[PDB]
Amino acid sequence: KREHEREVIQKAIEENNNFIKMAKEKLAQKMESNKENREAHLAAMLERLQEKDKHAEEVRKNKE
Amino acid sequence: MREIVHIQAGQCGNQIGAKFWEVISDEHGIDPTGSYHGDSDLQLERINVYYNEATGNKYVPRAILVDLEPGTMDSVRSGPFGQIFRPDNFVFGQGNNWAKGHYTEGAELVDSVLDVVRKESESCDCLQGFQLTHSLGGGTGSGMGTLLISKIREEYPDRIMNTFSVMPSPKVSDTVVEPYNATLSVHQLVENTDETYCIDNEALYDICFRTLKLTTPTYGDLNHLVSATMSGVTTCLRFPGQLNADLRKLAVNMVPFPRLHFFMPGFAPLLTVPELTQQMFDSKNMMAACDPRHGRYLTVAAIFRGRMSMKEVDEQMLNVQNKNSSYFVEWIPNNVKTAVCDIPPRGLKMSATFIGNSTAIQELFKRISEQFTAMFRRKAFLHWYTGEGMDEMEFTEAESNMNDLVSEYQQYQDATAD
Amino acid sequence: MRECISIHVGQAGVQIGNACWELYCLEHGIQPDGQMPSDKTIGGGDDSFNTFFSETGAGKHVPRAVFVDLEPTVIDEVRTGTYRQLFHPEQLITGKEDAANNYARGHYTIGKEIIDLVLDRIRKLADQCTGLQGFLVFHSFGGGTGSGFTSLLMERLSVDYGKKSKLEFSIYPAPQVSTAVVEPYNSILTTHTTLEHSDCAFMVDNEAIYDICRRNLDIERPTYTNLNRLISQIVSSITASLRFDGALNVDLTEFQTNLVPYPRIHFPLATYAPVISAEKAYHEQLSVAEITNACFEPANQMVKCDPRHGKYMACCLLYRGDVVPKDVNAAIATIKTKRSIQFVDWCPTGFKVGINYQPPTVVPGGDLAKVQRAVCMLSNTTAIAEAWARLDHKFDLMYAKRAFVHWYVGEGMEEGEFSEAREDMAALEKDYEEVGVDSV
Ligand SMILES: Nc1nc2c(ncn2[C@@H]2O[C@H](COP(=O)(O)OP(=O)(O)OP(=O)(O)O)[C@@H](O)[C@H]2O)c(=O)[nH]1
Ligand SMILES: Nc1nc2c(ncn2[C@@H]2O[C@H](COP(=O)(O)OP(=O)(O)O)[C@@H](O)[C@H]2O)c(=O)[nH]1
Ligand SMILES: COc1ccc(N(C)c2nc(Cl)nc3sccc23)cc1
Ligand SMILES: [Ca+2]
Ligand SMILES: [Mg+2]
Repeated sequence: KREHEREVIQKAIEENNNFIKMAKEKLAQKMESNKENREAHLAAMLERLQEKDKHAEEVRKNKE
Repeated sequence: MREIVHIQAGQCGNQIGAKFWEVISDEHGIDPTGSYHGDSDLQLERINVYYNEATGNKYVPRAILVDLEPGTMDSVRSGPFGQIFRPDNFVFGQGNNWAKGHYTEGAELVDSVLDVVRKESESCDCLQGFQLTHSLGGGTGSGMGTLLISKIREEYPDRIMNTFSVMPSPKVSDTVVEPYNATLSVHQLVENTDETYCIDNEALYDICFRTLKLTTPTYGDLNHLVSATMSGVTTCLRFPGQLNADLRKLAVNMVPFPRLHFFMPGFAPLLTVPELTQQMFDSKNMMAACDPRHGRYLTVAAIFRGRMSMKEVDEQMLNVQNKNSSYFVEWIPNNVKTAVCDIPPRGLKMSATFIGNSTAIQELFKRISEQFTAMFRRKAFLHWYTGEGMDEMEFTEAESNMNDLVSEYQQYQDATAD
Repeated sequence: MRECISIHVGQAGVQIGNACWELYCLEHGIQPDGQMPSDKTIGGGDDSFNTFFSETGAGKHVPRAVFVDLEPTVIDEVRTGTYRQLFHPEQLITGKEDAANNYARGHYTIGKEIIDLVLDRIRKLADQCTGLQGFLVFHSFGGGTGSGFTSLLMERLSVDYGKKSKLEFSIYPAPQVSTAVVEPYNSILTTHTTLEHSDCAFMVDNEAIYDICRRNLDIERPTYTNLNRLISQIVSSITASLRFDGALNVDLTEFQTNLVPYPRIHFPLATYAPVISAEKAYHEQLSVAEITNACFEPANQMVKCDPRHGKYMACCLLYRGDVVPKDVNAAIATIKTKRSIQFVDWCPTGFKVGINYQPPTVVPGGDLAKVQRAVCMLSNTTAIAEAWARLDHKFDLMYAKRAFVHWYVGEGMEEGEFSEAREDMAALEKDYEEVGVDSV
């Protein structure tokens, strides 16, 4: 029975720790995934804007 | 403080810009010298949204004045309140051609404008974004305004870009190249603004002639409508109330899809609370010359200004939606929202301003598409644009994107919940 | 010991927090400067009110509270308001750019820039506690901060404070006073993300509170102040067993044991009585039998749903004022005969009763009559799932067209966070159905 008592309390510690680990890892992957996505969207906005600068150089060149 | 930076471009931009600053300065108790002489402190709670603070408790509008033709600011400085504007925020050149404003003359001047934009922006606690007044039918406000948007957006990709865009009508101006200039501006607005108020000269004329009985309406009479509307649609940005709004909250709640961001403003009266409500949804009170019963409302924002029973406004706004339920898309629950502010505009004891994202706006764009193709097949006046280096593909694409926007507005007019 | 730290998030949570702490100060005789002349224990003590207030050496009683908003406007009114001296400035935390009604900005874009500072401020409070029981989080479902920052915070609190108790007062959206068309999206996202991190959550439907002010207080068009004063009475009723002493006093965590049969089923329905105007309370005293009866009238619920067409898994009565067990037992006995109170087959039908003798307080200038006795019922009924159904429906109408989804995607979110959140809510509605089916 003593052996069983300290396995119960070890199990409680092990669940509580695993719950803390999973939460900590979950939001670390969530925040990292969120930064990549937002940066991909801002980078795409700039890539298209920077293309409008290229097209305006060409338009001035076609004038010559 | 959540600062808005105001930019006015071209002839039309600066005229309605000044009038906007005249009306809100008067509403906030700012005189032409920047001094506060007001009654309520609701006038100064959020005054920093639009005004900069200066020594001697001077309030200076956070405004940048731009035009490729000098003289237009001359009238501004000599106009009423012309000395309230910061003099370094005047930027001027020395021709009704979109390409020259966007690609040739406007490019020469655009950096000096951005320098002034930077100076005002860098002195902000937290920049909401920008607000541009311009016409779509001329050369500076249309071509250079849209270039300024592209360059500002490149440098501030995370701030809101908002414009008041004046649409050309053959009923006000005869310049034949307006449908070209307007279509080219719309091509930029669809891609690069978050919100655009369609201030339609055709609706402004039809209002002045038919409703106000002005047989020969001037730009003065047209722009009196424009300042009343601009005062209305900004009410919840400038005053404290139950819903404290900013440009991003306006965008998020009004724009269900990125490209469907062109708003029909309405104003009333052009009264009893049920009458205001009924008139505000009336096609004759719209500044966009579109019948709302020819389309569906994606979203609506309403501002009631003046002293009135807010219980009565709550019932009437619910009443109009129930009796007109078919004209509000069913797949956006609770898509009508109403705000109330106590200060009315000058001369009115109570007013209602209306901001609609309606698929009936396609009528506005269809009108210009027709005026555009009437010329484009004829290749008429194209040399004014190809001469500046433009290629035909651009004209086709701008036309083709504007035609896509109408289909999309038609796509959601037709969607259903089940 | 047994301290509780209150965390007030976004406009709704901050302003409701103002109403509650003002009420708490009135109930305990704490002045706007924090002085409490009846506390003879200067600088400390293990009194009941000490679960919610710490004491400084100079005799000031300071709320165990942190206020957080992603913009300064609302918390600036606390900093300049009638109770400014009550709070140490470090308890009032504000960013510069709010969430703009966008969960993604509250959870990710703006929220991540201030979460560490917030958790440090909470840590400074936990460290002043001899035995911390847990946290009470106040927030709206609908706002960008209340939804997005709250769920980011609840996630972080689970990491930093193990399985320490986390309780919520969550403001459910109503069209009468809502501020954004995207409130259904933010509600589902935050409900999904928080469900595993919250032990017990009291939903307050703004339409119910709004109807009660109109029907029972004759307020034509209720403001936030009208709603919050009534909401703070309900919050006061729930926390009163932690803040006051009593022989007949039953600890909230003893009610919690009965209210939560399965971790996910943790949303009690609160009903509060009597809500009556001064004009109508005059020469009309409501008995224990009358106020207990009012708890089974659906128009007095903090959430609109119909318990008569659902099943009970628990029923708790929290009384405050001039009440004795003899009257309560009499009232319950007649109610059980005359009312539709059906329990699921797997749970006992008794009613857990708690009585606190300190009678209810009213804020000067309010609309609520001061009364001799009041009651808050906390019941676990399957009917509360109707509130989830209404919201999940509103979410479905917009999400099928992907309306407004581009504002969340532009901040870094993915469509699968939407679908994942909606499925969890679907499973939650299914959970409430399963617990109400009879055993085999
Ligand atoms: N009962 C009550 N509800 C409120 C109050 N203030 C806001 N709400 C509710 O909160 C919802 C919107 O969430 P808010 O808390 O206002 O937004 P927020 O927390 O400031 O987050 P942001 O969107 O970033 O500003 C609305 O639907 C309101 O019904 C209040 O003072 N009392
Ligand atoms: N409604 C309105 N439209 C205007 C006003 N001024 C110009 N427009 C329109 O703008 C178009 C010409 O643009 P314009 O102002 O000349 O551009 P700019 O000369 O480059 O600044 C015409 O089609 C007019 O209809 C005005 O004050 N009110
Ligand atoms: C779609 O539902 C909506 C529409 C608009 C808003 N907000 C942020 C507003 N913003 C501004 Cl500037 N003015 C006004 S007037 C009434 C609302 C309102 C909120 C919800
Ligand atoms: Ca003490
Ligand atoms: Mg806010």
